[PDB]
Amino acid sequence: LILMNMEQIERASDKIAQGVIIAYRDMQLERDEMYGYVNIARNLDGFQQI
Amino acid sequence: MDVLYSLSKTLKDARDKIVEGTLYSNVSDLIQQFNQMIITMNGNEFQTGGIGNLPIRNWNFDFGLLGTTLLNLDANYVETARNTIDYFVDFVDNVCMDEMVRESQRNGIAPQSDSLRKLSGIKFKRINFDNSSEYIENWNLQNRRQRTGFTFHKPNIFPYSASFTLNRSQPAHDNLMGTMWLNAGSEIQVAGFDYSCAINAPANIQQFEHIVQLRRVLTTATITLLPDAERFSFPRVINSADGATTWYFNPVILRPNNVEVEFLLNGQIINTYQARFGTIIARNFDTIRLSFQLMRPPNMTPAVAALFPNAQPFEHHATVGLTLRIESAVCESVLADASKTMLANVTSVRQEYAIPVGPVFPPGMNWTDLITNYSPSREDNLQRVFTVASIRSMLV
Amino acid sequence: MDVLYSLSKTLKDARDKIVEGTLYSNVSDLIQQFNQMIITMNGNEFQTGGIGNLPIRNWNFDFGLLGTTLLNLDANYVETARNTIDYFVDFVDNVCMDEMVRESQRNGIAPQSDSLRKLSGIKFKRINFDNSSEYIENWNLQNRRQRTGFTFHKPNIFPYSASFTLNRSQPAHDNLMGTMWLNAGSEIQVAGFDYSCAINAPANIQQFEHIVQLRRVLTTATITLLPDAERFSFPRVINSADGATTWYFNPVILRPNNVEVEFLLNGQIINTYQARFGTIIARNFDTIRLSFQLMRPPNMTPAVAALFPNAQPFEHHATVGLTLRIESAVCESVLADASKTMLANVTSVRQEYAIPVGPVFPPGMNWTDLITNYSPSREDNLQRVFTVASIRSMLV
Amino acid sequence: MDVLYSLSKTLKDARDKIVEGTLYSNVSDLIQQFNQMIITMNGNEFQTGGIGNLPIRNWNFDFGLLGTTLLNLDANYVETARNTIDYFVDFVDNVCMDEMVRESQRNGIAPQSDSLRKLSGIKFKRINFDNSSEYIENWNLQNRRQRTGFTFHKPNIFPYSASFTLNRSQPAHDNLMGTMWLNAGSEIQVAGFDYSCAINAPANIQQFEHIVQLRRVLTTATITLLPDAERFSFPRVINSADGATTWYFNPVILRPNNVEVEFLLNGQIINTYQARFGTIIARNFDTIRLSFQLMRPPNMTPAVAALFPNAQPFEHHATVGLTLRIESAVCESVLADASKTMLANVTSVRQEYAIPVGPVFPPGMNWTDLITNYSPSREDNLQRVFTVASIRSMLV
Amino acid sequence: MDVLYSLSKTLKDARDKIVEGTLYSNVSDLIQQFNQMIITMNGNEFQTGGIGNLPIRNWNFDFGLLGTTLLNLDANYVETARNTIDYFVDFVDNVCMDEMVRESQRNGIAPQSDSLRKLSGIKFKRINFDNSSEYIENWNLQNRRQRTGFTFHKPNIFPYSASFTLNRSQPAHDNLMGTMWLNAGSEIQVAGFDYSCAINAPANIQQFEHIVQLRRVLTTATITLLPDAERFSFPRVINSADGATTWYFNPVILRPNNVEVEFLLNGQIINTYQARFGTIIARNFDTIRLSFQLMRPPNMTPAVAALFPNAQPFEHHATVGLTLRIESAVCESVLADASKTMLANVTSVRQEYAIPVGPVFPPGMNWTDLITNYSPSREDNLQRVFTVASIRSMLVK
Amino acid sequence: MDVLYSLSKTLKDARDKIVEGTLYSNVSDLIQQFNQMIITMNGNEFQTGGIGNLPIRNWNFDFGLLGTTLLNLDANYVETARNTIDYFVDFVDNVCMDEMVRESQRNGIAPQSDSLRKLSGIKFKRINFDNSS
Ligand SMILES: [Cl-]
Ligand SMILES: [Zn+2]
Ligand SMILES: [Zn+2]
Ligand SMILES: [Zn+2]
Ligand SMILES: [Zn+2]
Ligand SMILES: [Zn+2]
Repeated sequence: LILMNMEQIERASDKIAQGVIIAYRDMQLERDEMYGYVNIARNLDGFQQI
Repeated sequence: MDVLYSLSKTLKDARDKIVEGTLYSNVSDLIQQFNQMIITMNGNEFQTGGIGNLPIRNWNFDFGLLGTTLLNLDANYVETARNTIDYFVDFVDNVCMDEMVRESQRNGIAPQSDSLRKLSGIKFKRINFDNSSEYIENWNLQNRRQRTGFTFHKPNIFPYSASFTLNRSQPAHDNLMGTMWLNAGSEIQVAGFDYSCAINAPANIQQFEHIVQLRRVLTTATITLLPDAERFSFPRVINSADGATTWYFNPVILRPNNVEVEFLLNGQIINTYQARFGTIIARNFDTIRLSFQLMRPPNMTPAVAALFPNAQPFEHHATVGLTLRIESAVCESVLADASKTMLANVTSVRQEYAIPVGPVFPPGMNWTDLITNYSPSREDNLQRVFTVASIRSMLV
Repeated sequence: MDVLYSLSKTLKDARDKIVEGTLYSNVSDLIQQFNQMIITMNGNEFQTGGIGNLPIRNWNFDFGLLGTTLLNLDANYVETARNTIDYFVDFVDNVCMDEMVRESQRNGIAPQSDSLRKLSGIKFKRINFDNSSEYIENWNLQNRRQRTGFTFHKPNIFPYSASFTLNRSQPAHDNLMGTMWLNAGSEIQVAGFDYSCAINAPANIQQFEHIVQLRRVLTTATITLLPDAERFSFPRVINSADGATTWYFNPVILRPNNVEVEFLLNGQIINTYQARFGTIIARNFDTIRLSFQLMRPPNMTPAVAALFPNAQPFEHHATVGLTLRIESAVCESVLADASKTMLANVTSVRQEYAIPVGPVFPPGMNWTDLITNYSPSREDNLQRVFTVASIRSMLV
Repeated sequence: MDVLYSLSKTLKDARDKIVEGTLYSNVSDLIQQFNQMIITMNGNEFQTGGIGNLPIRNWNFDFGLLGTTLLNLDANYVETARNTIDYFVDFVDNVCMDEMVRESQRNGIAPQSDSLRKLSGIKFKRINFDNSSEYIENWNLQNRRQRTGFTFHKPNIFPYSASFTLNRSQPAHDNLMGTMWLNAGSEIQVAGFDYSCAINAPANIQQFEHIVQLRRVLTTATITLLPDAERFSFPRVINSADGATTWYFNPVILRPNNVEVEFLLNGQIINTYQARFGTIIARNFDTIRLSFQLMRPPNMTPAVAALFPNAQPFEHHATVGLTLRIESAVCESVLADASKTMLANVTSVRQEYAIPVGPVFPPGMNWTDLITNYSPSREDNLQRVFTVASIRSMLV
Repeated sequence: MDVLYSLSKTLKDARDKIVEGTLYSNVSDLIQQFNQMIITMNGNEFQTGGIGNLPIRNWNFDFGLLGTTLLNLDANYVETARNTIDYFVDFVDNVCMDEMVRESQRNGIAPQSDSLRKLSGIKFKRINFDNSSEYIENWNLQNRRQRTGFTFHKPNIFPYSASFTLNRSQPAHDNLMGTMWLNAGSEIQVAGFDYSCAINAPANIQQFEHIVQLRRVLTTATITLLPDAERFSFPRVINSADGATTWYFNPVILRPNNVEVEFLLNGQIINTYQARFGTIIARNFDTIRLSFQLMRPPNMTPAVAALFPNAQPFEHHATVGLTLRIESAVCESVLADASKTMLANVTSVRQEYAIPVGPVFPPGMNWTDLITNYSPSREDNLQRVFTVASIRSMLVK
Repeated sequence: MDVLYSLSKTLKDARDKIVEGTLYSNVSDLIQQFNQMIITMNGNEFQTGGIGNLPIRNWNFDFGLLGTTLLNLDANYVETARNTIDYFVDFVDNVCMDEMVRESQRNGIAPQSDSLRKLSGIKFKRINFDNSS
């Protein structure tokens, strides 16, 4: 139970993000109901991961 | 292929095991595997192709995990599981159909559809689990360079062929010495016919030989050998080799003599059976040589003595026949047989969606043309599509 | 049905797995399932009924649970398990036998014996677990109106019928034109005979047509087609249709001309094969139409020209054959086949206990009569008894 | 035997389930079983193969356990497992081959090879676990003397025999009354021939009887019964009983009359079918009594009336036939059949390593000679070697 | 196999590099590899050779590690290393010979000798290192079922065959039309002979065709095609197909006409060359079809016209040749070739110890028998013994 | 050319030497060369083909460096390395095929394919090592 719900519990935390994408191109800020404008990435598609 | 098989096996197990009232311990490992499958598939887009009339289909995975905390599965649990299972079954069936209708000449064993190539990525290797079916087990063993074999009840190893050879003939076709044969599927019916009944033969014996070169090696083959060929034991009007005229065949059946059945591998005799009928075992061979003799009966009762005069005209033609039925065998390669539906499934899917002819298989997946020219590229493509067809058969 | 199957599957698993010395971790889930079965059955009284000569039997369940506190199973554990297993196997055999010998026109799919109706109660659904057998899988699918599928090696789809039709006849029965056929099991042998050898037929062609209507739709069928029919290629004395007189048949086999095998679904041509014999695939059909022509050969050697004069008397009758063998097929309905034992088991149980004929099945469970008139009620009762027979054959 | 089977089954599971990326929960129980096997086999020396050309192989087991700590299996885990599995599979294959080539007149059921004798010790019983194969299940049931059951498709119960009996005959062989038959494998083709066409028989009926005594009792048998014996329906020149002369047989086939097929057990009628063709069920029998009749047609057309004169010479010989095929059956004893490969495996192994003829089996494992004289010692040795061959085919 | 190859590779590197006076920095990695080999092999018993006349040899390993404190190698260091190397080389030679003289019908690619079986265990996998030889590289690619490639100078792809076909003949054998060919090794010499010189042919053209089916597919093949066949250009007395009598062949060579080389794969045209002689490239094929015409020359000088009369007797028979030489090719299976010694080494070892005929290979390793019936089991066993032969050749040779 | 040869030779050395069970000291210099190649190639886009029937192929390098072990490489290490090696080998084969099918009357010794022209840039000279064939 804990292992299957770990990701959901961790992603619910307000004090850690799961990563950061450095894209030296100018990306529009997303419009999210929880923030207004936010530089939030839904996933990591299209970037090499370190 | 291992991943596609794992998906199908997971879905088949979920259908068979996620049932109302069952203890969770009966399904716990399966639920873990199912949730692993969901986790690995979530967030991925798939496209099953538009080849032929098979429609383009897009697949998305945003499914939740199945519960783990009940003592016994209930109706709600079964309904929730069934919703996800149906979508996964549809996706797997479409991937199997997309892979079954494609072929390649350079690398026919490698996946051909985009979905199966995507599923071969390392990110999906987590789905892989118990590979227990004969076809997937053979697939893994062959990827490991390991000796593996498919077991066939009545293997369709012989291309269909009904032909004759005339060793003695004339334009009027009335003193003919030769052989008639049907090789069909797992069955060989051969018959040597002499019109003069070996009246003027050395020692009054006429020798017949029939060689069948199998396109693949067979092992541990159970074979029935019967001393007559009912296919060539009744009067017939037969075309000539060019079809210019038609000749007459009027058999009278005698016991074949000096019957010697050799099963050979690389031109060497592996098994030899002399005057043995019933069950014989050909342990490992690529060729079957049947020698038999029409022996003129030294003594004849008047009714028999009439049928075989000293000279022409010959009205009753002395024929000696053998019948060889491969009941069971083992092959390194894949083959059609009387029990398995892989060929029928592949052909049906190719027919339903108007799949054009490719550079590998003959049109219509016709088995005679396929087995006649069983090239390595054809073998690779055919094992691939047969494994995919079995994987589809687990669910469809 | 799923509960009866679950009892049988648990008992088979216990027989196979609960062995001396085995790791308890090998059996933990099986032990939990077995103890759940014991708890559910404990305190319940069953009566397996006295239909026919089947003896009335009373079943009482007060059994202890199997232990859970070993590392490896020992002899004590195996013996304790085996006594209970023996009692349960006896009970399941008697329940299955009680159900197999029963039928009804109204709800033949529903349980008929009292014990199986009792086992359908919700207080037994906890016993239910992995439904992996083909018969139980199809049973669950059909309970949900889902696409079912049974795989048959040599399905017994054709009721036995050795008949002939004469399209040209007269009291002398010496200038006859027509067809004779044996449709038996998975084999159709048909043969069109012309006594005049189409001397006066338009274009010297005689067309023969043989339509066989399958009582259920077959899918993904692998079929062997052979040019000749060895069953109608030897001389016979055949009764007349009224049985008043016997006529004579003296075939000489010509190869059939323009052979056309059509596989049709609702009268629409699904598959068409022209002049192809080796091995074909009919993907979905319920009708087989065989068209084949006797073509008088334009050029003949003197013997052949002697066989076929311009006019009567005709002593050598030109026959063109055809053989059609369904090796493997898929049907949405249960069927007898050459490999399974459901029909034989049901018939054996009904015979051994002198079960009177009922409203649904013909006497002796005769397969020809059954499959000729395969009504929906007959299908329901047959699927029920065949699923019960498979459940029984898991243990007996 | 149970230990050898458990080793083989554990290895097959390990080959199929220990795959890269798989959840450890899919393999946990298998890993426990595998580690138990390693612990038990560690420190033990085995020797296999000193009979015929089977080479002497020495086996030493010093292997590490497989890990338990991973969440998904990775390449390292799979490689370590694969090395151990390869060694164990080689050992099991060699032990099976060593057992398959040995026989004993006294205790042929008991192990013969030294390795299987060592594995029968208590210190190996821990390896034992799920015994789910039909052959090992039958082995265990036979050990406890519970009713065993082997299901066969086309059982090879009839030793090959093509003979004839003449009830009326003369040196010229022109007025002959009698029977000729082929009893081969799973088929009985029997034909009664009267040259006078029962002109002088009482009531114009000639009675033919044929009794086949099966060497083992068959239960739940599915039988195809067809009216005609196509094997004895064409002109034939047959050696005389002493072989001093040949006689002529020009059959003309009439349908058999008053066909009565009885299936007998201990000389009592268990099943009986009167003029029934197609599929029939014989629930329990050791003898088949086929009684049929040539009934001279009371009414004939001129052709038919010409075939059968009032007195000699008789040029057309009235023959009635019967074909009986056992599609599927159940036997309490091991038998060869068309779908399995046990006999072929044992014969192939005995031929590849040049195993000298023993005191139990005929040379070459000739099935006709084996089933003709199927003695209890032969049965015990054959069940042993067939169980070993089924265990071997799980891996090899 | 990889372990045996790594042992041999380490020993060869040690023989080549552990030399007097060399900088220790030249051998540090090799010293580590050698010491890992010694550590892995120490305490292990091996037995090689119980087949034919190959003696039973027992091998025990209790060696010290080579030192690592020197900055340059001195004579004593090299001598102790050489002692260890000599023992190891003897052992590897014996293991290779033991593996080469064995064959299996079932898993011919797998090890057959007990020593190599033992070397297949996990504990020995530590020895494994650089697998750079062509044969071991192909071995590793074939284990993973990746596309293999063997480069052969003059591949021995044709079994020996010297025969003739007669299309027109009669018992006197004086008006013969047909073909004779020697297919041997990497060479096809073919010649079409018409005794009448196509006097009564349809337009004075006699078409000849020769089909050679290779038992393995060749890729990237450089092939020389020369118009004449010197092998069938001199007077011959040839047996008849039944051997009853003998016929005479008095050829006169004419240049072949409309020469067409076809290289085909699975009965499909891959390369076609028309009237091209010299070097040509067949990129991927398993069959060669050579079609060529004898064209009666319309104009003849008096000697030429006297050679070919209008009717019999024909004394000078018009023959057109072709010579085909595969110089180099690539095959996905092992093959004998002119430059390597794998077949010769395997045969030499098998003959030196009187290895009995086995169930896989011909009665003595005859290449004609092998290549004629080059079955997959034979291919697996041959690739195994050839890889072992190359490993042995790294040290013994 | 020297750079393309160096890429190919690095890949061949990686295939031959990065084998299960081998001492890390056997491959240390090779691993350093390979990781330097990864660093130099990562982030660069290449295009091959577009001549005759040679297909257009796009190559992107976003690979991680090969790790280090204490004593010996294991199976995990080999599979991880082989993924990168396989992609690079595909790329090098495609670049070679693109160069082999092109020709120029002027400057026929110079590179003709776009990928090799890019590989002649200064940034890729780091890849260059033993030119021994
Ligand atoms: Cl069958
Ligand atoms: Zn002819
Ligand atoms: Zn009538
Ligand atoms: Zn069958
Ligand atoms: Zn007699
Ligand atoms: Zn000649």
